[PDB]
Amino acid sequence: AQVQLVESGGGLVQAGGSLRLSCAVSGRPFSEYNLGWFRQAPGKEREFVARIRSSGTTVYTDSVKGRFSASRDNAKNMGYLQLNSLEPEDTAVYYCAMSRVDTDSPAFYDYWGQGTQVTVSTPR
Amino acid sequence: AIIKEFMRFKVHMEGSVNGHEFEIEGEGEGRPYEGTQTAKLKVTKGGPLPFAWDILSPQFSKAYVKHPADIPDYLKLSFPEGFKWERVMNFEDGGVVTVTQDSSLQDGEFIYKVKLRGTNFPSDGPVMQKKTMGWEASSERMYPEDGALKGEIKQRLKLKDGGHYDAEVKTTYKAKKPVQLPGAYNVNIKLDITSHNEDYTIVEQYERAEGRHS
Repeated sequence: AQVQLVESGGGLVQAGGSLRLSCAVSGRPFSEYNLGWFRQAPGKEREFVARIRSSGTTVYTDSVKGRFSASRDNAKNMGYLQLNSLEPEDTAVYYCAMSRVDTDSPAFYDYWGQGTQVTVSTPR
Repeated sequence: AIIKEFMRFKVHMEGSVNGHEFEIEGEGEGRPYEGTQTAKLKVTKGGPLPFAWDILSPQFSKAYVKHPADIPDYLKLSFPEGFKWERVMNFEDGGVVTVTQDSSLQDGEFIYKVKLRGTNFPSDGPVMQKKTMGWEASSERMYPEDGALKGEIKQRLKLKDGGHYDAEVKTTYKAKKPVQLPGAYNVNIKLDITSHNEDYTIVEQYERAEGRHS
């Protein structure tokens, strides 16, 4: 089969809540790859969120620092993005992508997941 | 968490068709963002029914429609409070089915309550004679109107003798609290009866539904 990245863990949650996104990787030696996370809200351009390098170090966009956490489990061929303290402005399709290039630019990523919808509502 | 990628539901329907009263209880599950679901329904009062199951099958879940990212998923956004819907099906031979429904969320599961009235089905027609064999795939034209979401379907039932039997269906969907309505689009639906006992007092269904731009 072909290389595949499959996101899961999205849904609809109220502001202040949490979701745990995951990305299951098949077809490559996952431990060699950096895993990046991007998001696209309707009407806006896709933007970098976070990445975890093959070395285990992490980088976050400024607007998510201290709220989102990227991790990986190489034995499970899985990357994770924990979304805490969610805000309505975090509503978007979230994508995982992988590359052996270390960068925040989407142009250098080789494989992309299909995306998982994250919707954060306000209570009424 | 309000809607997860896997969700269960429970459904109760009370109905009358050509004066025959009945009740149905059911349970279902599916993947709301993938647009797939199943249900198992049991006739609990008034069984066996003297009419075709197929007129009841579309009344048993539009929170499970896969939507493109740029089409607001109004019915998902209605939760946790939920939504109500009202439907009229006008069949080609003059049979009429009117349906009202309430959808809510309780302890992590969707709860559906359905009331149905069918009238004027001819005694020798395919509904009262149980001569139907499932729906063809449908495309529902969705559009905002009057602050609600409306849908219209030209629906087609297969007949056991090889013919077909049509209905014009109109539904109004209204969130309990105001949420963002979409523009006009289509929802493609295919509903299958996957198993049933001999007298259709226990029935299992599967539905796939996906929204697409016009």
